[PDB]
Amino acid sequence: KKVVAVVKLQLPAGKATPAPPVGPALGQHGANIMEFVKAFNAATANMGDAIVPVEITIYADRSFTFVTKTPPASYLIRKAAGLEKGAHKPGREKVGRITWEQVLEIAKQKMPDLNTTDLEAAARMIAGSARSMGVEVVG
Amino acid sequence: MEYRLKAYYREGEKPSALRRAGKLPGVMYNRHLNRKVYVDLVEFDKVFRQASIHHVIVLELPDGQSLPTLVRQVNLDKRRRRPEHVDFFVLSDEPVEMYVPLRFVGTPAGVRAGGVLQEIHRDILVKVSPRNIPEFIEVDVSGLEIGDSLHASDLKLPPGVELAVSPEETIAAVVPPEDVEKLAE
Amino acid sequence: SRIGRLPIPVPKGVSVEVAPGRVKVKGPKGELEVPVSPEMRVVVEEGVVRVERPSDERRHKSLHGLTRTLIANAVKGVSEGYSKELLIKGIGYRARLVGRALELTVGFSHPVVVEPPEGITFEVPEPTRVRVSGIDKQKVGQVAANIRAIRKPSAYHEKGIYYAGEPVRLKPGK
Amino acid sequence: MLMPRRMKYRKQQRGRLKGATKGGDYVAFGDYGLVALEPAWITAQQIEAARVAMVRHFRRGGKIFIRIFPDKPYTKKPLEVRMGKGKGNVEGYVAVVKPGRVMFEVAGVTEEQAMEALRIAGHKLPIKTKIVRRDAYDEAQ
Amino acid sequence: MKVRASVKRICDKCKVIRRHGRVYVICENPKHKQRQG
Amino acid sequence: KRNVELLATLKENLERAQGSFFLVNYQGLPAKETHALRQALKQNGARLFVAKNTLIRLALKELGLPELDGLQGPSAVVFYEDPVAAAKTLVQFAKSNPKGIPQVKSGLLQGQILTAKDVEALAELPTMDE
Amino acid sequence: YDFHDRLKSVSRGYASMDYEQAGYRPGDLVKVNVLVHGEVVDALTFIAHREKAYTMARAIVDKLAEVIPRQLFEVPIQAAIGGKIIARATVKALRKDVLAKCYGGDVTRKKKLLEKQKEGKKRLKAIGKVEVPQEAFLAVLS
RNA sequence: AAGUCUGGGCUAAGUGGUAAAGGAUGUGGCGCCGCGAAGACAGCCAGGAGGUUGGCUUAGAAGCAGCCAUCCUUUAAAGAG
Ligand SMILES: [Mg+2]
Ligand SMILES: [Mg+2]
Ligand SMILES: [Mg+2]
Ligand SMILES: [Mg+2]
Ligand SMILES: [Mg+2]
Ligand SMILES: [Mg+2]
Ligand SMILES: [Mg+2]
Ligand SMILES: [Mg+2]
Ligand SMILES: [Mg+2]
Ligand SMILES: [Mg+2]
Ligand SMILES: [Mg+2]
Ligand SMILES: [Mg+2]
Ligand SMILES: [Mg+2]
Ligand SMILES: [Mg+2]
Ligand SMILES: [Mg+2]
Ligand SMILES: [Mg+2]
Ligand SMILES: [Zn+2]
Repeated sequence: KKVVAVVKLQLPAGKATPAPPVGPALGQHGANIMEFVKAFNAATANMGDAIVPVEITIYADRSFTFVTKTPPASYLIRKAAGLEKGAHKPGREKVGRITWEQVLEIAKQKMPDLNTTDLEAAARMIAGSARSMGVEVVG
Repeated sequence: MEYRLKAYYREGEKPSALRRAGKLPGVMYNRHLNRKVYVDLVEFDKVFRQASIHHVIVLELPDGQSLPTLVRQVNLDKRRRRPEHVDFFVLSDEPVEMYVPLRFVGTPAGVRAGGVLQEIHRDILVKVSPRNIPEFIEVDVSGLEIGDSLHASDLKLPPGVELAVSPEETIAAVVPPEDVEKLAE
Repeated sequence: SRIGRLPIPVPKGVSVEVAPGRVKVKGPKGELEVPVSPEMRVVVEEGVVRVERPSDERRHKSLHGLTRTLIANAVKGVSEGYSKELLIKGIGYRARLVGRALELTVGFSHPVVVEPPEGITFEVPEPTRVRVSGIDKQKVGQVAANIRAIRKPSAYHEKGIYYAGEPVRLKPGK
Repeated sequence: MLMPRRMKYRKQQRGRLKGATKGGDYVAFGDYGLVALEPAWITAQQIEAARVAMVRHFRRGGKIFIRIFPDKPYTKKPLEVRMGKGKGNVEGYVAVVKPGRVMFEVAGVTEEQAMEALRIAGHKLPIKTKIVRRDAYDEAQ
Repeated sequence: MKVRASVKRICDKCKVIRRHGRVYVICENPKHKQRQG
Repeated sequence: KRNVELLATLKENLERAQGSFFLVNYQGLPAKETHALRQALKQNGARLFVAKNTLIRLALKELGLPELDGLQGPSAVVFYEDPVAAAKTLVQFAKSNPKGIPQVKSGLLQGQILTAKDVEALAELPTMDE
Repeated sequence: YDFHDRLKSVSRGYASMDYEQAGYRPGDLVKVNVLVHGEVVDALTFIAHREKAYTMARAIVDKLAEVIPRQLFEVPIQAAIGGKIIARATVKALRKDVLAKCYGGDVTRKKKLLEKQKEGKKRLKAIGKVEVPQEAFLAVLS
């Protein structure tokens, strides 16, 4: 018999253990916490990994609801350069890379998100995700 | 680019007394003329901070005899760090040795590591005609690691515009950039 | 910018006599008196007061505001009137009005006897609210600050006498 | 800490601290100088104290140009010994600094950064100081 | 209350008053409270 | 110095790309619930001109240098001026009068309206929607 | 240690713990030795985490100085494990006396009495076996 | 003994009537650039938002321990702070 919610978190893809903060407010839920790894890692066994956010809400008779989003621009590029970790010291240190199209095919994956309906605007932010970790873009 | 400044002639007046009234002693000269002149401090400060010894300060002499001069040297009061007295070279037409600013166009590869671009010369020396005063002159610093040296012998050179100083002259380096990680030794 | 150069209303009906050095400011709630710099010029007009300064020298320019607001303050106080209410947080803590005087029961082996002065009115509505009110503005602000400092707030516990709606920030005990 | 790698004469006469600088009254390497306002003897360890505080402050980055060098031996007598009996023995080095002397010069550093480095450095020092930025006068020199 | 030759501002919330001869520093954070002495 | 040249070369360029603009007092919603009655003000029309949102007496004095009959229905209070003539308005101003009305405490009450080139009133621009 | 006065003072005295449960560890054991004058003291020897042990070590020696009654030489207190040193404590000696009767003041007579003392603040160090009687309720209790 | 002299400034510390690094909304005066009828500065009332934890790091660093680096749609604007 605990009140309703409006929860704001930021949980990863795959690593779904009851370990916090899937708890400190998600117990104010009686949260069906294993419903994540199933409903979420089913549609999102198509991306792979990465922090896909989640807005869960509890109600009167102790149950939840959510519709998650998409994995980082720091993930979809890490697989497309053979990279687990970035580069330790970006801007000068390049490990792997991505082409003008390999950056375009990524905006393709995260377009139902941001704000711009452009492929010219979206991939810039993706191209902005480039230097951010040190991965070079081939001219 | 080129400027204008309002020189007044001066005679036996006591330098220190001009100075007292915010005025700054000087004297303009060349092959032909050499005449005792003074100019206002603040006027000249503004003009000079802007003009330096690269461009052409034109002189509004007190008789419509306007003259095209270059600042050959400013003499500073060593102590309280103010200028004391200028020289004004009057330009003719035979080519004149003087100083043209340098444009280090680009960011080096040395920084883009941590380095420091040490600009040895912020200007160079060249005999050129007063027609062609290339008020900037650029350099390819962009391709520069640390331990990298640039010499005057590179350097584009406009029309045209002869290097006064011997080509082996060094003008640029990128240098190691301190480190607390050093030091402790 | 600027404050002495600012119209003082005289909402009917409120007198504003001028004698040497001091003004007077009369009204329904009462009557006053305000010390003024003899080198400050007072102006009663068509039912609107305003005052003027000889110069722009640091003294006058500052003497302006103070003489303005201090006269203005009197007005707005014989007019409506001034007051602060208070807030006895804390458990055991209580206060009942006794006679014309204010009794506090606040943590000490003796409850404590506050008898008001001329012009101060003590109103204890409920157990945990004290209302001090009157025409002398400063006197109020003052007196209300006696009451509070008969047990100022803690830093570890919402507990003690507080101003009418003044914040609480605390630091942790252990 | 700085001191002549070798010399000719072990000790030397004190002299006198008169005039303004004979040279180096203008910023001539970096973009920002610290300049000297009183005259005094600045001691090998002060220069160092001042250098360090700037390096520690820049932490990685910048260059530091130090334009006084300490080559004047500074002599002292042993404690509790009496007058005469000879000249003291060398105890360190100062450099002689006279108003308008550009002592340090930083480069490749943001104006905000420099003036907080050159400011601290000046606290290390025994004299009064003024921070300045390579004018244009200094290029005309 | 600190007391110093160098009173200064510690953060942006510190104000520098000057009462009764002395230069004080006041601030909602009491630790910063100073008196030049 | 230093506009009259800046943006005043923009305030009557995209406010006079036709003749059917309005004025709404847009501010009092959170930047997410304010990039929702505006970001979706491109789905009641074409292009991307919701409320032009800029300065009164830089619109109400851009309403003289464009001579748009002086948009005098309200230029006191908050000023955003619904560029409804750099879009496709009509009763698409209905697609912007149920939005900022049936959400929060009167989310974006309106001000002015120039009907083709005539002053469309205040009490008469509200139910030009329903 | 970490738990009780803390455990609650942390949670405001609510909350609780029970440890029954005895698993074991493959982790790190590091135990530091505490030395007074280099005369390693056994009783004060303590046992902690490698990071914590590193943290504790300052307190031990430093907490030491109030403890050790003075012996005629500069008196080492140090704390350490297996031959490298986590800590330092030094105890002042100073069994000064000697100059206390010179007044004329040849600089050199003043020195002569300290040339015999400099030999004495050495000789006594090499044969110095040093002790501390109780008060260990104090040093290395904490 | 002889001016409570004559005019123009400063000083409010009994400074003058016993000191330094350093600190300071003390009070003055000249010279020079700034934003201001796109209404500036000060209070207010709104907003201060996204890809995004920026990658490295780490036990947690999500603008905000510390190394690197510093991009775009919304737009009236909003720092990889
Ligand atoms: Mg000047
Ligand atoms: Mg010395
Ligand atoms: Mg000597
Ligand atoms: Mg000597
Ligand atoms: Mg001698
Ligand atoms: Mg100093
Ligand atoms: Mg020379
Ligand atoms: Mg300090
Ligand atoms: Mg404050
Ligand atoms: Mg004696
Ligand atoms: Mg007499
Ligand atoms: Mg008189
Ligand atoms: Mg006068
Ligand atoms: Mg006195
Ligand atoms: Mg005195
Ligand atoms: Mg001052
Ligand atoms: Zn503060």
